[PDB]
Amino acid sequence: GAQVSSQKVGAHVNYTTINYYKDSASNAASKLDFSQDPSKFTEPVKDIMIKTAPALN
Amino acid sequence: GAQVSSQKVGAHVNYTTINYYKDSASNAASKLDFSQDPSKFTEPVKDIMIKTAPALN
Amino acid sequence: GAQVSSQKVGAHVNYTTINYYKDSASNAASKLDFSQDPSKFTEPVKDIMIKTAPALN
Amino acid sequence: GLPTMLTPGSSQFLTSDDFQSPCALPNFDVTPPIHIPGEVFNMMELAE
Amino acid sequence: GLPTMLTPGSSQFLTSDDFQSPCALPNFDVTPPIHIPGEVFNMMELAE
Amino acid sequence: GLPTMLTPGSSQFLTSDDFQSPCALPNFDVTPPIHIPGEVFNMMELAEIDSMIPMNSVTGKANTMEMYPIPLDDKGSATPIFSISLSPASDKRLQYTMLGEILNYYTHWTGSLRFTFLFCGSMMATGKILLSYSPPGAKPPTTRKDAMLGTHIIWDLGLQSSCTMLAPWISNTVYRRCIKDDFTEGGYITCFYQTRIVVPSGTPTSMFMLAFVSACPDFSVRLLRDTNHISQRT
Amino acid sequence: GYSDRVRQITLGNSTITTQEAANAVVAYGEWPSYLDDKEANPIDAPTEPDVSSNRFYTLDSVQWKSTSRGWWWKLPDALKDMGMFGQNMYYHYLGRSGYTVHVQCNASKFHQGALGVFAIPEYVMACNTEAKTSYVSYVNANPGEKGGVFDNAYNPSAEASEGRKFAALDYLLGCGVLAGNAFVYPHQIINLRTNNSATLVLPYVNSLAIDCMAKHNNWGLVILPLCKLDYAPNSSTEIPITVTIAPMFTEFNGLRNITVPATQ
Amino acid sequence: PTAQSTPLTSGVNSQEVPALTAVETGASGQAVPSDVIETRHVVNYKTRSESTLESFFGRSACVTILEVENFNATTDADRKKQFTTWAITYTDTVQLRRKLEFFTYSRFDLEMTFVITERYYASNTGHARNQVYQLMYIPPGAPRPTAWDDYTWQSSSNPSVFYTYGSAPPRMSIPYVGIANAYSHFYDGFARVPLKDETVDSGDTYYGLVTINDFGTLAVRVVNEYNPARITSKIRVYMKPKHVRCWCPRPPRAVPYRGEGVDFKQDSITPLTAVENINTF
Amino acid sequence: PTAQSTPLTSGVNSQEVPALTAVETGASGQAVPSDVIETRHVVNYKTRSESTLESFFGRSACVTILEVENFNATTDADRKKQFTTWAITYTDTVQLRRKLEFFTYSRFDLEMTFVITERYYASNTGHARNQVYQLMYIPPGAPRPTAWDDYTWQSSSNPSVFYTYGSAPPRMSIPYVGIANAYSHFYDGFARVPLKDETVDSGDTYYGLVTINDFGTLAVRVVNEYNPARITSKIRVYMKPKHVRCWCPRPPRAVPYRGEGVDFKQDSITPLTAVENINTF
Amino acid sequence: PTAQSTPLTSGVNSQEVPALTAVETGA
Ligand SMILES: [Ca+2]
Ligand SMILES: [Ca+2]
Ligand SMILES: [Ca+2]
Ligand SMILES: [Ca+2]
Ligand SMILES: [Ca+2]
Ligand SMILES: [Ca+2]
Ligand SMILES: [Ca+2]
Ligand SMILES: [Ca+2]
Ligand SMILES: [Ca+2]
Ligand SMILES: [Cl-]
Ligand SMILES: [Cl-]
Ligand SMILES: [Cl-]
Ligand SMILES: [Cl-]
Ligand SMILES: [Cl-]
Ligand SMILES: [Cl-]
Repeated sequence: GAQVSSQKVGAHVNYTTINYYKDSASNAASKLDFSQDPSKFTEPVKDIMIKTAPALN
Repeated sequence: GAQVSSQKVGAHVNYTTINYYKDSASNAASKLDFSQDPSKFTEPVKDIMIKTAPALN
Repeated sequence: GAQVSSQKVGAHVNYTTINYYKDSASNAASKLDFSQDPSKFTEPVKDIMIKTAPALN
Repeated sequence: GLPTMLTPGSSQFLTSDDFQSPCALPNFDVTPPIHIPGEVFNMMELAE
Repeated sequence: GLPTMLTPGSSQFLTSDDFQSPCALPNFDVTPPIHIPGEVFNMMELAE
Repeated sequence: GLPTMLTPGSSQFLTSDDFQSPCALPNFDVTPPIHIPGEVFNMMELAEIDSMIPMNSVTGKANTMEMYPIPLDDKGSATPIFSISLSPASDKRLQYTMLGEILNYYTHWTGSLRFTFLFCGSMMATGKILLSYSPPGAKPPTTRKDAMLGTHIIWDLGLQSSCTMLAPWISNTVYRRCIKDDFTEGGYITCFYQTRIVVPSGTPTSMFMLAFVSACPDFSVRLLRDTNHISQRT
Repeated sequence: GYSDRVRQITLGNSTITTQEAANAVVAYGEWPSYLDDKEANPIDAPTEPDVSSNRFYTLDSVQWKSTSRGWWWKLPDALKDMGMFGQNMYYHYLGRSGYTVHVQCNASKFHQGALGVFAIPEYVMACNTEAKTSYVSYVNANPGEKGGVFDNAYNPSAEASEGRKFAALDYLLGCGVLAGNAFVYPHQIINLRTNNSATLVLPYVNSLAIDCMAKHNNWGLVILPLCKLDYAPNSSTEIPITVTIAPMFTEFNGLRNITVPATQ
Repeated sequence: PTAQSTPLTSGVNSQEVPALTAVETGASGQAVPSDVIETRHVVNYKTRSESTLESFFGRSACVTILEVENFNATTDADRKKQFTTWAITYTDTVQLRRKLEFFTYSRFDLEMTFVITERYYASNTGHARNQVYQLMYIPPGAPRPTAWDDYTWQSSSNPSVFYTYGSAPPRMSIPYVGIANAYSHFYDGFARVPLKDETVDSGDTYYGLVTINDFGTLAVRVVNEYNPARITSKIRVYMKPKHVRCWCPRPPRAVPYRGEGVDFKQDSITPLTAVENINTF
Repeated sequence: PTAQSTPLTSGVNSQEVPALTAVETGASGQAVPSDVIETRHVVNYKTRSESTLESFFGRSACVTILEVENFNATTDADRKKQFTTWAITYTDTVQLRRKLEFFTYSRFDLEMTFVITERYYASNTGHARNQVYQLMYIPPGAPRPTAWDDYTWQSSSNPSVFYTYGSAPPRMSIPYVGIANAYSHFYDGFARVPLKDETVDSGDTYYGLVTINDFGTLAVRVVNEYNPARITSKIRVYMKPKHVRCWCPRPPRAVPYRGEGVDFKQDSITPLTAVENINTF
Repeated sequence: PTAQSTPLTSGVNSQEVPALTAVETGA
């Protein structure tokens, strides 16, 4: 049942988690999720725009 | 997740550590580090000095 | 890290110990040591004395 | 009982703590997720 | 936290207890032992 | 819940404890490390560095730069040049050396002490000087003929400017205490002209040497404590 | 043939010789170097002026007298007006540099005296008013090549406005620590009977990869007479001390218009 | 690893002269006893465990004492006694500061612990229910409280700890939070370059670390409203550096501090007690 | 391991005479019952578990009682009641001391436990908030407090324990801290050699362990400032030797102690009660 | 995963013009 995961590094290891409760709502924080896709907000265009090319041709 | 390490000897064994927190800053003291290099302060000279030899030749 | 040892018997098993601290001084009592050599106090003589023999011959 | 010893911090409420806690509505069946457009994962996505 | 429940005996100081406790002088280097004559291991050695 | 039972010590705050505790800034990204010159790992590294003994801290010279230089001259007196007890934490002159300052954060010390002397007369000055360490328990040496019965070195002044005298670890106890204490007394360091300092004409007839102290690699300290060298009003 | 006493140092178009050296110090055992990509911070392509700036600059000489209490300089402050080093320093927001420091003082086989020569990281000194703390003007903190002198007396000002300079008290190293312990810093001694020069090679030292040279001095250079100058035929004689310093592995970032610091 | 053992050695009569050196080089003396006396073999089992940096700094040290009160405040001055703010620093006290200042730079995580104590102000005003304290860390830029019950204490983003009087001393860890690659204990410089002919004041500006340091603010209140009995509290703040690295050693502080800087005080610059004579055992 | 079983033996008529010996040799009598009577076989399952040194010493024993108070002190004498200092020793009490003194030398780690109790000094001065205590171990050389709130209590390097009244008795372990290879319970000597014709006083000097022992000082205060109600406290200090070794047994103390030494008191040197006759059952 | 590193680059003289764009596009 024990999960061993990497800690966030400090000034200068791993840590252990066991879930004690039958509901996932009881669990501690979700693990770090570094997912991102800024383009859905910063570049939501139909036709691909190549930076080095003219935006309008 | 458990780390087993040698204890500091007393008057007359090992001990066990498990990290409970996701941040390394939460961890107990760093393990004894016996590293040293006094020469960087006591002998920071460019040319090697052999004790038995004259310091100035 | 866990040590399993025999208990002192009662009226009518084993027990488990884990050391939690990095200094042996923190540990619980030393295990029973039945060592003995009364002769260093009761018979500290240079020449062996055989009980059935005369002490002085 | 298992012999234990309380350390400093015991019983405090640190608002940035990250502990488990009992659920007030046990075995509750959450509404199934569906895909919604525009999911954000990081505030830096918005900063860009 | 791990759910726990305190039992009778909790917080008492029994003078014949046998528990671990934190060291006030961590990583202290004790004087090395040397052999000394006349070591005693049991009070019954003295009774003999 | 798991049945548990609290033991003595529960809820106490021991300032030398070593426990984990929750982080107030979870998932904080620390600044990446870079290499910086001069990393120190052990206070004993610092204790091995020579620092100057304020050997001449007499009235009018204490708390001035003139507390350091040890007066020498070409007169060849039989009186000792300096005399000091091997009490590196508590002595009025040794306590403020780098070694002395480090020792005053500890209760116990052990090992050999290195005393290095730099002659700062002119190149034309010659001389021979006796440097001695007398382990304790006998009349403190005030003459060369008593001093030379102890551990000693005869230093010939010359091109090599400096001479090292050792106070080797010679003790009943395995550690001495970092306080003035008869039981852990360390003995006596003295210095005499072996011949005399000689100079030709047109040359200063009085001059100085500097004395340094440092710990040897056999040296260590124990039992962290607060120093008596810093305080504040309340 | 080769000797601990005889050395040549060449940087750029400049060379130093000495025939009475005493080895050389490399501070903390580390030679200077350029900033590695894995430790870098500002992202613009840096200027590395090389031979134009990484060369020996000789400061105005000072006079050692039997009454002198000592001298101090800060770095890169002491070189701020030196040729192309100074120009590169002031045209950029950021700079880093190591140094070769060569202190020169010859006399005769009949003179005596000893100078402690110390390189001190972050050489913060006390101010000269007790009405305030940390109360030193930019102009007084940054004297340039003239540096400053130590005193054997502490006389803080009656009014705060008149005490905005360093209290460079010799035996407290101008900063509340005993001067006898200055040997924990990279150092040599010029003992006139033995040697006529000191050479210290300094890496860049800071808690950052690169920093604002016009705001921040990385090193102090301290010269203290540990044993007073003496010369029997004339106790009032004076001998020069000359300081010559070469920047090394200089690197600058954040080019713009030139920085011109306040002068009063 | 142990401190050095001593080898068995006899005498010498030799052109090898380890007793002489030249400290002009910048090297300290290096000779050891076996170089200058006859020695026996002694095995050294002793270690330098307690002088590692982690061991030297491995203590919780008091760095300040704060005061807060809980009573019915009817004046501005008394309203300001219902909470307190403190710029986080180690310079209010001298002991930890002096130890840190053996070094120019450091890098460490921090364990912070607090000891909270109370007393009754008077005995003719009844009693007071058990008090809960809020200790809020306010990073630079976050709004600082102007009253004990203003909106800032809702602390949506700032870390706060709520402590119940009589409970174990509260405690939390703080990472290495420096904006440089190490903390600077000394900074020989200024926060900005004053420029030629600018109108900015140059007569009242400061120097050194005080011009650039900012570790935020600790704000403390009693969460409870007032009882008829006025309660006065002290909060002692403790710091322990852990996971420690340090660089560039310095001579330790030899004379009293007189503030956050390196400045010294004219009546307190004579640390040595003069000896009677240079020959005093 | 068990105590000795008894073998089955019958009688003898023999030149082997185990009943006789000569204790002039320094040997104790050695004969056992099977040497001098007819014996049955008896299997002995009993052990000497409870008389091992660890078992004999495996108890927390009270070694002293300290007192501290908390009230508004307006005189030097009353200011000195706000904290207390105690030279650490086992000679304030007699029970643990006597057990240790079965031996000349010992080596052990120490468990220290404390029991802290309070009472009100009077009932017409209101009440007092719950008190926190600081117990600071001051090793030899470290500065000792002269007031309950002076700088020494910041305790940057000395170990301190902060104890909250009503909590479990506080407890810590101490290693074997002796500067010799064992503790000496007896020391037949002096701290220095007095030399011929020296001017040092020889009329008021002491003898034995008191001249060389120093285990530092325990300093205790109430951390809280004063309430209107004066509170008086006792701190009982307990010691348990653990991980014990001992050497060189001694006769136990037969008459009352009168101080830290082996000295005895003239009115208390008759431990035996006389029997009516040598033939008294 | 980390934030973006910066590559070593020199100058250009080119028909590639990444400095210009048209934010009318919604990008
Ligand atoms: Ca484009
Ligand atoms: Ca040599
Ligand atoms: Ca017989
Ligand atoms: Ca270039
Ligand atoms: Ca060894
Ligand atoms: Ca030898
Ligand atoms: Ca048996
Ligand atoms: Ca028989
Ligand atoms: Ca990256
Ligand atoms: Cl200039
Ligand atoms: Cl200007
Ligand atoms: Cl609120
Ligand atoms: Cl309320
Ligand atoms: Cl305090
Ligand atoms: Cl209080």
